[PDB]
Amino acid sequence: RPTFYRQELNKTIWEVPERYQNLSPVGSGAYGSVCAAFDTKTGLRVAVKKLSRPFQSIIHAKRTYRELRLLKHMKHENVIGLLDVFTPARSLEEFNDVYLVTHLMGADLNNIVKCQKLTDDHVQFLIYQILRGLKYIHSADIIHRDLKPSNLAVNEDCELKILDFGLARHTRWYRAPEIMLNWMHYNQTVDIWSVGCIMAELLTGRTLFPGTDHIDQLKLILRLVGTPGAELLKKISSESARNYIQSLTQMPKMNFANVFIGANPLAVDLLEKMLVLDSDKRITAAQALAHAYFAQYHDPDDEPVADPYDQSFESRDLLIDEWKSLTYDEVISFVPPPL
Ligand SMILES: CCNC(=O)NCc1ccccc1-c1cc(-c2cnc(NC(C)C)s2)nc(NCCN(C)C)n1
Repeated sequence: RPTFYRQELNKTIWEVPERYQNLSPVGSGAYGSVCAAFDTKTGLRVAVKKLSRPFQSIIHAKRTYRELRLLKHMKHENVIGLLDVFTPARSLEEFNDVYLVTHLMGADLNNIVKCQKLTDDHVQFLIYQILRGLKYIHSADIIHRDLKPSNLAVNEDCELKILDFGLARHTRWYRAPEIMLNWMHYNQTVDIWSVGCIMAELLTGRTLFPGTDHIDQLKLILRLVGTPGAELLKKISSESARNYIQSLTQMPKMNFANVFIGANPLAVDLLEKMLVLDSDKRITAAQALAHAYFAQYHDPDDEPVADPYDQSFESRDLLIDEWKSLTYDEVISFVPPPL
């Protein structure tokens, strides 16, 4: 059991083991606040997230469990993974705080694309790594659902990691038309739509579909990709969605070469494959990695899949204390990475 030191950072109290030195606020995280810290044990610069009211309700307790399970499962270079997880609590009875530890990253893609237009080689490498990371996440039957520039973290040497995958349930600019409108069934390719939007923005320096509401968002989308075809209309079970689509002004699919003028034709070809309205026709992460645009990076022997992931808990209806105890077992059973 380590020695814990107490401090206050922006009205919140942090009780962390002594190895975590020079805690400095970095901003808001998914369901809590994040601090940059120096880990004396590894010499790594780390990001520490203290979850906010982790067991206040069934909803909080289940998502705390969900995030910890996800983080403990992910072991890939382009996917955020767990370096450590701790609680100052000595017993389950006392258990009320969860601190999660991962690598501290240099910047987010949101702040990089404002400093400013990336070269085609830089786009190739960053998009490659997103798709490599999504290939792995998707292989464990996990979907991001809210992939966007603010959850893509990158270092000075251009190494990228995906954060906040598997947490979103139920940013609009990067959202697939089907997951926003609940038309079609939807699959893991909802993240590929997001990749397309991010890639377009990295290449042009401009948001591809900067909508104001769900209706304006669809309008902007259909202006590029065209109104749904007869083959796609056949696949819509929602009578509301169908009536609406058929009511809208018919729009043809624009030629992406005439939109993304100046861009590498291989980037334009990939975008055409990622920005397909029909979720069944959209390119997958594994297929996109073999696209000629990634010729200098693609390595089919270094594009791993994940071990299977047990998501059965998602279907369970348990009490706060049950979710809390399950989280406590996951905290105690944690094994840090090897050297
Ligand atoms: C399972 C998915 N969970 C997950 O990825 N958790 C992330 C996570 C897990 C355990 C410990 C820390 C984090 C965690 C780490 C970090 C950062 C690491 N390096 C950063 N550098 C700055 C300069 C860009 S931010 N940011 C966020 N939230 C950044 C803002 N988001 C988009 C709200 N959460």
